[PDB]
Amino acid sequence: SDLPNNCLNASSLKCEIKGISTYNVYYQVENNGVIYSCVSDSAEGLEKCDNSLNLPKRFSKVPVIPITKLDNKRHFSVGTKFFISESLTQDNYPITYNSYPTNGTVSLQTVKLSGDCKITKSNFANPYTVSITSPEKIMGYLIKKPGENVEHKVISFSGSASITFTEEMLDGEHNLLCGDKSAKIPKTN
Amino acid sequence: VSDLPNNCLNASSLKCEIKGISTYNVYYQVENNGVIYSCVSDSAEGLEKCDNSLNLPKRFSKVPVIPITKLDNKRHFSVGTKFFISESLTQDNYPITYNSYPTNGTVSLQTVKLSGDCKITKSNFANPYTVSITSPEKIMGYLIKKPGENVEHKVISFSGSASITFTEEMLDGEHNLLCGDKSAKIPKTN
Ligand SMILES: *[C@@H]1O[C@H](CO)[C@@H](O)[C@H](O)[C@H]1NC(C)=O
Ligand SMILES: *[C@@H]1O[C@H](CO)[C@@H](O)[C@H](O)[C@H]1NC(C)=O
Ligand SMILES: *[C@@H]1O[C@H](CO)[C@@H](O)[C@H](O)[C@H]1NC(C)=O
Ligand SMILES: *[C@@H]1O[C@H](CO)[C@@H](O)[C@H](O)[C@H]1NC(C)=O
Repeated sequence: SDLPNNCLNASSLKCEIKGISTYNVYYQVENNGVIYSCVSDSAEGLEKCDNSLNLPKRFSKVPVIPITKLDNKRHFSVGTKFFISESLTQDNYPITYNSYPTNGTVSLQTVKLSGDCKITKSNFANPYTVSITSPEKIMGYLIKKPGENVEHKVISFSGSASITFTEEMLDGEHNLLCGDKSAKIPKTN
Repeated sequence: VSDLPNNCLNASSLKCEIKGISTYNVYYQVENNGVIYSCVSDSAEGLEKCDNSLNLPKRFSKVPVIPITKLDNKRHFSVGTKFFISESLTQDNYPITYNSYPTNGTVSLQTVKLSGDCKITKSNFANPYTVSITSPEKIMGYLIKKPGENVEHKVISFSGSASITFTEEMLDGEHNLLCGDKSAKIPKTN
């Protein structure tokens, strides 16, 4: 069969997850001798798969893209995700990515939020409240001091949302990441 | 030794082996003194005496480019392959210098698409089939490509603004104007 019709019956057939990232899972399955490598953004039906212990109930579906400038990582990182990459030894295996089949290998890269998100200053609430709006179905934001471990703090929102800043965020170091954007949260005493 | 990029840049004197060559960077490892340094660079200079240097490009293109995330858009936006640094699935990372910047991740090769800010506009002068691309970046690329066409090493780099006159062979409905983060279908016309 085709992997994108075979990698979905994980519950049915013997499966084994190989890697759990911040935003998708890499698992394979065995259907009558054949082995099917594949990656998905949905944890539905991967509990009878071997190595499911650290699997989250849900995977954040925000828009994410790999980070290419290694300096930007400490500031823009919001976790890791799995991606299809070309094999260096010219031996790509067949792997299905989010129900899309292709030949390649699987690699885990650090990622950053991406997409169109507009960040304005609110008027209804206190001076430390902002209004983030995005045209895409689901957009992620994250308040992060550069170098913090807050990979699961990525909040998702459809349409618009509002964020009142807390005092611990109000030092000049914290930055608001929303898709392609990064705004400094001003220091105010 | 503590500063890794120095042995990386001194490959011409050391024993270097090219481990891979993409469309825009080269992956090579050097051994200064019984210690192997893994390395990725965009300058083919100093690697000619490395092993597996036969297909080394004369020079590499500097146009901004990023990995293709939606594998369905690969056939359309592909501009070649480029090496990037990633993490190890077995959690066995090893130090690697990327464009003179040192880190502990592993090396991956990924089909890549043009990126950057590029503005496509009508020329309003001369031939009707003439368009103008505008980019504020120092370096920006553009490439007329048939969804599928193998035009990897034929991407034109333009600083500031540039103008391109559509050839008649390119004026069928099977061609896109690729420039930075933008793609625009050229018209099937006669
Ligand atoms: C289980 O796999 C079958 C192929 O046998 C495919 O139709 C589908 O992905 C799964 N079942 C259903 C009812 O969708
Ligand atoms: C993998 O490559 C083979 C040829 O080597 C090709 O026939 C096959 O279609 C490719 N896999 C997919 C999912 O297209
Ligand atoms: C590169 O190698 C030379 C020896 O040829 C050595 O002096 C040093 O490691 C490098 N060159 C410098 C630092 O000028
Ligand atoms: C990561 O690499 C740097 C230099 O490449 C090194 O200083 C550091 O110790 C490495 N990390 C670990 C956990 O060893």
